[PDB]
Formats: sequence, C-alpha cells, structure tokens
Amino acid sequence: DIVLNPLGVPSRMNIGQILETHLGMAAKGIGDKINAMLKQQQEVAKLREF
Amino acid sequence: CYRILGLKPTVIFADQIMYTGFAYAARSGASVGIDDMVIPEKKHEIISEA
Amino acid sequence: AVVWDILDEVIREHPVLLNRAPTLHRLGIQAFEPVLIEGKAIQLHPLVCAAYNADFDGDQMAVHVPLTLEAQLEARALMMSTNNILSPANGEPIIVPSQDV
Amino acid sequence: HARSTGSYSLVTQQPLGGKAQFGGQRFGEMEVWALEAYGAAYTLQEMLTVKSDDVNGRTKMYKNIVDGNHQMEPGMPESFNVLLKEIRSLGINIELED
Amino acid sequence: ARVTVQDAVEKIGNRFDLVLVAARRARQMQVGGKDPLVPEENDKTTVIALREIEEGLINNQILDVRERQEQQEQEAAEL
Amino acid sequence: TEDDCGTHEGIMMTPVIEGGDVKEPLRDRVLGRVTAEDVLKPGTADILVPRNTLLHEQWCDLLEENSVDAVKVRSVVSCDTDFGVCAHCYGRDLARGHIINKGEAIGVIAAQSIGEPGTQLTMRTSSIQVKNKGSIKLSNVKSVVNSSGKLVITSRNTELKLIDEFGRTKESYKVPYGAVLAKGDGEQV
Amino acid sequence: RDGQEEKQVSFNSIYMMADSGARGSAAQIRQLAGMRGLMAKPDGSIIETPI
Amino acid sequence: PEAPHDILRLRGVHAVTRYIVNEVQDVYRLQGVKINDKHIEVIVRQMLRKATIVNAGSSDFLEGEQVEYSRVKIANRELEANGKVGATYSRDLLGITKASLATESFISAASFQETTRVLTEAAVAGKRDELRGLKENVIVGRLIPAGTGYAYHQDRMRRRA
DNA sequence: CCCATACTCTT
DNA sequence: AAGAGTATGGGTG
Ligand SMILES: [Mg+2]
Ligand SMILES: [Zn+2]
Repeated sequence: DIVLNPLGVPSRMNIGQILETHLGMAAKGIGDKINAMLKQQQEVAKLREF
Repeated sequence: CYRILGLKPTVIFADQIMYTGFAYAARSGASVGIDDMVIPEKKHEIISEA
Repeated sequence: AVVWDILDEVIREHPVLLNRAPTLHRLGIQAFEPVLIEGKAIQLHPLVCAAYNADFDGDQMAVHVPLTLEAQLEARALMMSTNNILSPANGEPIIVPSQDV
Repeated sequence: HARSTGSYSLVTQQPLGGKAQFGGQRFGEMEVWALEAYGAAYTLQEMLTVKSDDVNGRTKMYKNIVDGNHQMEPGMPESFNVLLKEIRSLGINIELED
Repeated sequence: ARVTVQDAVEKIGNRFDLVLVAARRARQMQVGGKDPLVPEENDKTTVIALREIEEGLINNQILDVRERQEQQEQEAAEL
Repeated sequence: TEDDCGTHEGIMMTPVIEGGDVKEPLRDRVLGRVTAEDVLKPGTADILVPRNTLLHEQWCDLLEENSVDAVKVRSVVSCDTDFGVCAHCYGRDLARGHIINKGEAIGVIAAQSIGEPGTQLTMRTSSIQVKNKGSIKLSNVKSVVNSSGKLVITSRNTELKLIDEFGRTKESYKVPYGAVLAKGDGEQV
Repeated sequence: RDGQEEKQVSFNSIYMMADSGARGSAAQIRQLAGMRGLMAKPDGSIIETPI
Repeated sequence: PEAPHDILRLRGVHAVTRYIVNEVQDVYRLQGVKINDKHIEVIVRQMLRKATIVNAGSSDFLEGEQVEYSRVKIANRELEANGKVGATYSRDLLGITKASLATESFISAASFQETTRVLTEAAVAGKRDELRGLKENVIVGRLIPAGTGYAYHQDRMRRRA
C-alpha cells in the first residue's frame, strides 16, 4: 500500500518504526492463519488450540 | 564538466545524472532492517573492564 | 473546453517566480517555466531544494507572475534556475545530487 | 489559493491579506533584497507600483494586458501620499521639490 | 535561447544591456508591427528577439541605424 | 560604479597555517582576484604573471607548479573610487565566473552571503616539537649561549618556521622569551 | 573464484548509506550500534556514568 | 586580546582588515562554512568611512572634526590641483550599527532607525534629500540605481547637469 | 542589554 | 575646581 524511503531512518534515529513494522507483520501473519482456518470450516478444538 | 565544457552541457549532464541515479536506486532494492545494526561482540567485556 | 487550449497557448514561454519564506540569500526566489498539471500541489525539481532549503513534509511556496516584457526578460536572463548553478557566496555548485541519486 | 485582482484596503489602497478575503501574497523586505541582489529593477518596480497601490497604474496595466501590449506607466504609490499627510498632521512641513 | 542565454550574453557583453536590447526588439515586434528576422517557430517575441541577438542580427547599433534610416525615409516620403 | 581606478595598492596573500597544521592553501585565496604586482619567480627576476591579471584556474596551476607562497592582490578596501568601487579591485563575480559587471549591488550580496549561514552557529554557551622533516628558520631572534650550555633567545617576538624543500612554511610557532633551542637557524631537522 | 576466502568492502545497507555520503554520519551510527556515551547536565557538567 | 582600534592606529588599514577577516573566518571554519573573503572586506570598507582631521592646512576644515573620507579626499585633490596644501587625517573605525546611523539621507535613516529622533533632527536642521540610494527609490516606487536600472539613472545625471 | 546623561566623591 | 564613577532613563529584541 505504501512505499517509504529508507534514507529517512538512519539520521533521525527513530528505530521504533522498524520494530513496529516487524511486529505488525507478525500480528498480520497470526491473523492470516486464523482466517485460513475459519474459511475452511474446521472444529472449534483446533481453533482454540491454535 | 562546468569548468571544461561550459553551461549547457553541465545542465544536460545534471539532468541525466539525476535520472540515472533515481532509476538505479529503485532497481537496487536497498532497504533497512533490524539486523543491519550489528553490535560488536566485545562490547560487554569492554563495559565490564571499564 | 476552449479556454483550456487558450491557457495552454498563453503560458507556453511565460516564466513564473517561485519563492519560499524565509528568503536568505537571493536563491529563495527563482524563475521556472510552468507545466500545467492536475491536482492542487506545486511540483518542484529535486535538484533545487537545497537552494530553497525545502523538503516535502508540509512546506508551502508562493508563485508570482511577471507582466511586462522587461520583467519577463529579467526572469529569463537573470533569475532562471539554469543561470544560478554556482553559489554567489563561494563559487561552488549548488545543484548537487543528494540522497537517492 | 490564487488571485489575479480583487478588493483593496480603503486607507493604504493595497491588496488584502488572507484566503478568506481573497487576498494577495506579501512581498516583504527579504524578497526586495533578493531582487536587488539579482539586479532585476523592472521586476521590483512592477511589484511595487502597478501590482499593489498605483491606482491609475493598475487600470492602465490591466487595459494594456487585455489589448496585448505588455508595458506599464508607473506612478506614485498611495502609501507615500498617506505618509506625507500623516507627517504634515504632526506640524512638520515635508514636501516634494521641483 | 529557450533554456540558456549564454550565447546572447557573450554577443552583447552584459546581461543588463542584453535585457534592455531584447526588450526594445521584442516591443518592436509585438506593438510596432515589424517582422522577425529569424524563422518563427511558434515562439514568443522575447524568445525570437533573443534568438535574433544570438545570431548576430540585432544589437543597439543596428537598431539605432535602422531607426535613423526609417526616420529619414519617412521625412522624405512626407512631402 | 567604475571599471578601473588605476591604483597600485593591494594586500599580501599567503597560505593560512596554524601551528603545525595547514588550514588554507594559497590557491583558494587568490583564485579570481586581480594581481597588483608582477609575480616574479622565486629564483630568477623574470616575470611569471604580469600586472593586472585575473587569476583563473590555469594561472593557479601555473603558480602551484613554481611553488609561489605569496601574491599581492587588489581589494575593495584600498580602492580609489569614491561613492563605489571599481571592477578590477573587486575581481571575479563568483556566481558567474567572469569579471564583475558595472551596476551590481555588491553590498547586498555580501550581507546575504555573511548572514545566510548564521543558523549553523551556536547561540547559547610547553615545548615545540616539529612533526615534518625540514629546516628550522627563526624570525626576530636574539640568541646567546649561557654558562649552562643552552642557546637561550633574548627576544620576545621570535617566530619559528619549518621551511621545506620548496621554500614553504610547513609549520609556524611562537617562541616565548627564555626558551632553550636545541638547534640554531638554518639547521635541518 | 578459486575457492579461497577474501575480505571486501561490506554491502551492509547502513554502511552503504553512510559511506557514500547519501545520509548519516559516524556519530549517528555509533549511537545506533554502539553505546551513546556521556551526557551533560543542563548547566553543562558531565554526568560520570554514561549511557 | 588586542583591540581593533589600536591595530588600525599603530599598524594600518591592511593590518586591521586582515585581523577582522582572519577572526571571522576562524569562527566560521569551525562549522565547515565556506565564505569568500571579498564580502567581509566590503563590510570592513563600509566600516571605515570616517576620518579625523589632525591638521587643516589650506583647507576649510577644523583640526578636531570627523567627516566623510571621500569628501576629505576630494577636497585634498582639488586644493592640490589649485596649488595649495591639503589636510592630513587619521582613519576611524566604527561598528556597523554606528556606521549605518551616519547616513546622509533622512528618508533612509527614518526607514530603519528610530523615526522620531531622525524626523525631529531633520526638521530642525531643514535637510534636503537627493534620492540617490536604493532604499529611497524603493520607497517612492522608482527604478533602483543598480542592475538593469543603473543606466537609466545615468541618463538622469546626463540631463540634470 | 547597551549607550547617553545628571548627581556625587576625589586630587 | 576639574575628573572619574554611579544611578536613571531611552530604544532594542
Ligand atoms: Mg519542512
Ligand atoms: Zn579600484
């Protein structure tokens, strides 16, 4: 959706955005696994285990 | 280029330089990540000695 | 629809003056040839930003129109960005690539 | 925001300020210094008289532009007349010579 | 002449005098109803005057000589 | 407001050297100025650069080939023109490259050039050891040997210079009164 | 190419950005990847224990 | 730390201008700022615009006044042409704030100085302004005597006298 | 904060 | 009776 210039990070020293990007990628991955499990109707046991 | 050739060639050269730099910076795919900030392995022992 | 063709005809070789405040060293006002674009923002050449000390995070600029023939020729021959390449303070070039280039 | 022509102040006869009033942009002292450093005398004179407060010059310039003749006939700014009247109201005789 | 005026500056020898000579020629071509000395290529009168100057066809002396010749011809043809 | 006042005055330009480190080379201090004197070769009496020459890049290269360390140039301070200056006492127009034209407002340009970098300036708050090989030179020196076998200088304005193989001052130092010199004048170190 | 080991200039992104002069400097890289160092009190004195 | 006035008095104009240029460049070089020495020299030249007469000679001056250096030089050369003996003088050094306060135009002075003092003094003295500088012509909407307007003003001098 | 002026103690 | 020094006021940001 968005393209940002990496040249704006090293001189500003605001490294929180890189870590936020990594953690948001991880959270979206977990959500993607949940959505894939929900699409193909599965048991509640597998959902609650995951 | 300005001192040897003149004014108009310098303007043309500057425009071409900007175009080429933008194109190849885009092509490189240069990014920034958390693993690019490598901490030296001897930092802890130097701190301990100090 | 015809007034747009008229407008394209009347701005063909008519320079305009771009200025960003605060003006410090006479390179804060320069002359450019307009290219008509859609939208509401002014597009600026990347190589002149250092002369204006400008960046694209909220800066604004003002535009002025020369009227008489003498003013238009002064804009073309004195204030055009292709004439102001060397610094008047030390003689070094000011249109120098930076960052991505 | 942009403007070609509009309304003016009653006292100074200069364009108003602000986007709400459809006003113009200010050409301050630093811009004047930049124009002086360039050497653009005609641009500066045109900015100072027929664009701000030369009441006859504005009309003549507009007519000439519509007729296709790009020439100006500058006069005295109205603010200088206002300044002369204000200084005279203080009991000081200031006047133009020849 | 459209992007740079270096050749015209070299020909005239001064930017400030170049502006005045070009303005005089452009006003002649725009209001005086005279014809350009170079092939018009969809350019404004200012650019045409600059291209004439950089071609060696227009300078202050040439303009003065042309003006005096036209004045003399008008004086002769008045009677 | 004028072209040439004809004056023969000027100021001397030499490289700016602080202590044992060189700060400003000569070429950056004479490029674009008009010579007020004939530049003679250090060895001969022949004229290298004549009077009233605009020192562009070629002349600077020629001067650095012959190892010239001092040039007299014209400056606006010592200009004979009244109510203005002349083109030759000012010199090159830096923004363009050629000589300055008549009718230019140089005061506004100078004020802007000085004032623009003003936002980069902060607003809120016992021995001489020569580093480079060369020869020792002394200026305004009054030396005498005491009974302790020391060459003590009795002058208070002594300047110690390091002269290289090309006759250039590599290093400059201030020698306080009462110092003991290991070597005399003109001795290689 | 012969199978040996060689040492060359790094292609690290931050190092490439700083070495070319495109962005950054030595002090900022030191703050990113090494200790920040000694800090000063508002008057101007140096705090003994650094970051 | 020596004072510039003593440098000018004992060593000369070149010494004091070299001193000021060196000090300013030393301040600017710590931050990596490149400025040519011409600009500081023109500022210094603007600082050295007054002279004190030490001997009047065959002039119309006193021996304890302070006047424009250009007027002194013109009077000296005129008297020397007339065969008489000129005056001797010593240069002065003033700060920019004080140097700019000694302008010979009351419009220009009232533009940026304290308006009340300038206007009162000019009215008492009954001064007359010739409109020769850039700021004066900017005030009354004329062409500045510089750049493309410069030649224009010359024609004025060609017709007035 | 910096400079000019009226009032006070000293040689 | 001059002369150097201190308290007060104006204009500046
Ligand atoms: Mg910004
Ligand atoms: Zn001169």
